[PDB]
Amino acid sequence: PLNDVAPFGCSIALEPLRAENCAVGSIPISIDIPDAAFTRISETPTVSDL
Amino acid sequence: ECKITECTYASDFGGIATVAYKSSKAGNCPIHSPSGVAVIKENDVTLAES
Repeated sequence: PLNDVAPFGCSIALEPLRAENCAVGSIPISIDIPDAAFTRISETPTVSDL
Repeated sequence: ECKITECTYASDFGGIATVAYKSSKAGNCPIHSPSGVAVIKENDVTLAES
């Protein structure tokens, strides 16, 4: 079966025929984080001389 | 001595810096930069012992 000859460790099921977890290649992720979660640099402690 | 912490090449007050004060007594102290290169939003700082 293709379930046991597909490379990259793919997985198939009774479904729209997806190919789950085919680990291959890389993904160009780009993310815009919320500005609220940022905290001013001047408030965080300085951890120099470590 | 004066140490820069994080400066942003921008228009808003993105530049921050920490000053290692070495004082003797306690009291108010005006702060100002005679040079026009940088402008300091902070006006008065109270001085503790070092």
